[PDB]
Amino acid sequence: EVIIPTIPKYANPYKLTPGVSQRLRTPKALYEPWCPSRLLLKKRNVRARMQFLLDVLETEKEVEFQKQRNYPDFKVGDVLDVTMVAAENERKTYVHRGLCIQKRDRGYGSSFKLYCVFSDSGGFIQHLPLCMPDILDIKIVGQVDYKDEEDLKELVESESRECKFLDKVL
Amino acid sequence: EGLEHARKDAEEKGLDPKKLVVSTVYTAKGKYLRGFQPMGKGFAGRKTTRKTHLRIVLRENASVLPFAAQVVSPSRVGGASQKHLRDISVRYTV
Amino acid sequence: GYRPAKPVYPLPDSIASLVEDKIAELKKFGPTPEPALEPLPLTPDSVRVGCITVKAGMTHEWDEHGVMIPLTVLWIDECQVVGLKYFEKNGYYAVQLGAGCVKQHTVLPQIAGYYLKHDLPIKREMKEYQVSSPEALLPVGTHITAAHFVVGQQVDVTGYTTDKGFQGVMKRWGFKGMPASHGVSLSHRKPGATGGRQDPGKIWKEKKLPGHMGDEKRTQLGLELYKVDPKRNLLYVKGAVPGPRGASILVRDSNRMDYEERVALNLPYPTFIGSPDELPVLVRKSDKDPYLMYKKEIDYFPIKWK
Amino acid sequence: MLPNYSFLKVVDNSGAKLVKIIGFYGHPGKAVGVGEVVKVAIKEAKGEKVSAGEMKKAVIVEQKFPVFRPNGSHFRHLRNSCVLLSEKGQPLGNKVRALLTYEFIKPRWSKLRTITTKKLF
Amino acid sequence: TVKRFLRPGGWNRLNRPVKERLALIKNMATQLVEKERIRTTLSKAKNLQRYGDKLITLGKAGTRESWLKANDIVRTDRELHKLFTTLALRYKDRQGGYVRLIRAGFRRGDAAPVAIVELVDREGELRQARPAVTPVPKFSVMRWVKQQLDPKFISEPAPLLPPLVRDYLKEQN
RNA sequence: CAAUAGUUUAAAGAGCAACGUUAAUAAACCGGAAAACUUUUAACUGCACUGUGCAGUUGCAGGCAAAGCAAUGUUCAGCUAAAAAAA
Ligand SMILES: [K+]
Ligand SMILES: [K+]
Ligand SMILES: [K+]
Ligand SMILES: [Mg+2]
Ligand SMILES: [Mg+2]
Ligand SMILES: [Mg+2]
Ligand SMILES: [Mg+2]
Ligand SMILES: [Mg+2]
Ligand SMILES: [Mg+2]
Repeated sequence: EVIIPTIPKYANPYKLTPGVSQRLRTPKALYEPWCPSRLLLKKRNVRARMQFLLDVLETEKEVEFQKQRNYPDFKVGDVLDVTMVAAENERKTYVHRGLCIQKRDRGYGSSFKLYCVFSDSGGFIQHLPLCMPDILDIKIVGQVDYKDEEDLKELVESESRECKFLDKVL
Repeated sequence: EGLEHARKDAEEKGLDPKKLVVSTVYTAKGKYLRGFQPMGKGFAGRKTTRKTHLRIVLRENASVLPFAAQVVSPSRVGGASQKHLRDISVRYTV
Repeated sequence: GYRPAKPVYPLPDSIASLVEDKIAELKKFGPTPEPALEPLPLTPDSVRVGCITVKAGMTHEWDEHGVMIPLTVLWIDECQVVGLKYFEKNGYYAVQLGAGCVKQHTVLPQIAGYYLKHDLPIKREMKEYQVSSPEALLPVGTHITAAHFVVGQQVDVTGYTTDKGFQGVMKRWGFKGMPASHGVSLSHRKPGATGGRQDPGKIWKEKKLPGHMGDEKRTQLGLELYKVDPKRNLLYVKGAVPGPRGASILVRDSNRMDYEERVALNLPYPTFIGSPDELPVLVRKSDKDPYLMYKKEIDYFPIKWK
Repeated sequence: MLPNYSFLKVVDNSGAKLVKIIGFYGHPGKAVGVGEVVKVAIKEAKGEKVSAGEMKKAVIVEQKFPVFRPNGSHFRHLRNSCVLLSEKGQPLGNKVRALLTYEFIKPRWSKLRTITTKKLF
Repeated sequence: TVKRFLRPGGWNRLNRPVKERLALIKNMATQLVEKERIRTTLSKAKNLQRYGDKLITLGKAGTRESWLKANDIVRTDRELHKLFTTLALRYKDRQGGYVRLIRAGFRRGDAAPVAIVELVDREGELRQARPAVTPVPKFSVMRWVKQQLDPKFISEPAPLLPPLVRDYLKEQN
């Protein structure tokens, strides 16, 4: 006439860290953000756990991307050669050469800007997500010196000595 | 101040302070200090300081309201505070 | 609020006994039904139950065609059936679902009493879904998980929006305002006229004016379910969802879908029976070309040549 | 994103140098971008094919405002330019000094895709 | 806890412009070091508590860079000398929480709330603060957990000169 | 509000915004009163609280760390300190 409820088991015996995906230098967490509130040793706010859940998902996608691609650690002021696929033109491959004028390090949303000048048409700027699958390879080919952001902006407005390659290859 | 003064009056008359109830309270007009303050474009206004009288009457076993307030102790400061002796080793167990 | 209570009178001794006998007879109920969990056929007019979820935030991903897709993440912590309604006692059939978890000493005794009586955890939110027939009722305690949905279907989301505070007409209703120069005097952001003259002589109800903005119930229809993660009770939905982080969101099969579409999806009915732990992560497949306009003329072009 | 009554530079060899937008076609909204056809008035021309004061049709080829692609990227130019067109839909010149973008891969712009010097695709 | 605002740094505005705001907070921070106990309004006390904690952190650093930052905050040479010498050694093992705040009701004239701000380890302290390093029972779950997660847990105060420095000096001499 | 553009130096992967993103062409959508039903010893402040509390005592947007900086880790601060002995 007595019904005993079921007690859940522990996943990792005598291990105090669940082993969630995090960056190498970050101290390890002690819980899984997707665990139900009822089964937690510490009852932390749902709102704070949801922020941590998104961070875990972002790191999982970044790990998969790094296994697929290996790009160099370029900086602002370097000349780059970028291989891209044009989905509009039946997914054809082209190689672009230009100067890197802005770089944002924001995890999976990282991006950079490429600048180039043509013989007659003038300047041309592109904004490229770094983790976009359309990009196939990136290489460093040179460097252009500048003093500060103001000097770099003046160079961009006054198109000059940025005509590395006149046209796109392939 | 009025409440304390009235209770002292009741004790002199031989009433029990533990059964006193505030049965009547009202105000009365005093003598006013008149004044004037200038305004724009040559107009003028009033500047009055008011005064009032206060009367309190305390009676025994009069009809009273049931309101009662909860009381708590203030912050413990000094040798009477022992929050530093808490043992925090228990919260690491299941 | 409510109106003042109406007066009551004792019944005459020649009628009191009769009234009590009849009232008691009407208030006598039979045994509670015992639902059974078993797959059922889907009919042209048959509605399923929804679920209660928590909004987590937004992210993005690239699909098989290389297109960037904005996503909103919804988490299902614990959703269970906590009560039933049936015709004999209430006049209609419905299923009550609860979600969340709270501590006993943080809620009123009235709320905690219902859950303790049936050996269920005290849940933070409760919502009712109406069913079509008694056979659609689910046994109390059944779990509603992420497996309840089929990847690639359309869903509806409801919730309370973000609070904005006291806002003016320009931000609240999009009024144009008045010029910044040319003699304007202290009326740059004001609503202007609010009526006429002696006729009609009043201001109409629901005339748009300043006030509080941002905490109201809204529903978005026809969102696409992109990815499903049954093991971790996660749903990825394309588009925007009302409310800030942590808001409670109700998810339902969209009413924009026809019966044929529901048959093709083969939606679980009354719900998924099994263990969702041993299920993989699935992503919907779109048999469409987002770059077709570059090979064929399908775009909008108003000019006809010659 | 060019509002009405904007000035454009001509990048063809028909003789026109400066034009002003004076109308739109269809329902494009409050602004127009690359790939749309507008009605323009010639303000400065040095040639016999066209003269100042005439009204012609033109197509937007370059703009300074971001142009977004489905993959999340975008690009920008440093000028706003156009190419004059005839009533039959053909260019009034035979040489275009501009960088052609993906908008003109469509079948209806075959003639432009032939006379243009540099192409991004 | 101290509320966080939307301005740069999340500080209070103290009903002042930024220039006057920084001049006021620097002066009060100097007086807190000199006297170790001050009574003021609630808003100035909340801002001073968070600012005071970050000033002690600079003193504990004991570096040329840290001293330069502090030299622009403290107004008196005597107060700056005390910060790096006396207070630096006092809070070697305490990890944060060097200042406490206790509310003390309302004033008389304008009925503004008030509070008392004080340092948390000294003679004359309002209360007795918990030890900087928490002792760990020898047969507790807490001891086992710390071993598995942080093998470098500190259980007792450490000497001014660690054994490695002492050994080096002995070998040298 | 993931990304893109603008905006704040006690700064920033903050917040708010559109020039940005998603959805709608319906017996759909939204508001207040209320029958009935259910629960209760018939309920009733508060986290600096003139943003939000979907946070009430291993609770927390404070402090502190090698950390993505309203997240992870944490021995300190404040509100609110705990235990029969033995078998
Ligand atoms: K009306
Ligand atoms: K959303
Ligand atoms: K600091
Ligand atoms: Mg005068
Ligand atoms: Mg205006
Ligand atoms: Mg005037
Ligand atoms: Mg004005
Ligand atoms: Mg926001
Ligand atoms: Mg902090």
